[PDB]
Amino acid sequence: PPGPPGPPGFPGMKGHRGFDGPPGPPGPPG
Amino acid sequence: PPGPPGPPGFPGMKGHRGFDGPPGPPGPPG
Amino acid sequence: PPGPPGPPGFPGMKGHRGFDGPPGPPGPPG
Repeated sequence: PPGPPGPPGFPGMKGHRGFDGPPGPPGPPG
Repeated sequence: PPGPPGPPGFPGMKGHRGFDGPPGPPGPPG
Repeated sequence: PPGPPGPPGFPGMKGHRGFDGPPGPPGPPG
């Protein structure tokens, strides 16, 4: 008959790098 | 008679994209 | 009669945080 289950599969690959952050806010009025 | 354990499972799915970077620092005062 | 595949691998790690955003622009002169 069939044997028992095999081992876990491989862990998934790490995801893509996040997008760069937005520009900071305008500085205060002069 | 029972055969051997089975093979590894399927890999995990790829991770999601990282978080957006933080905003940059305020610009200089005007 | 090797057995079935095992369980799915671990879900992948989330990606690296994005890089910091650029400095903001100078404030208004006014």
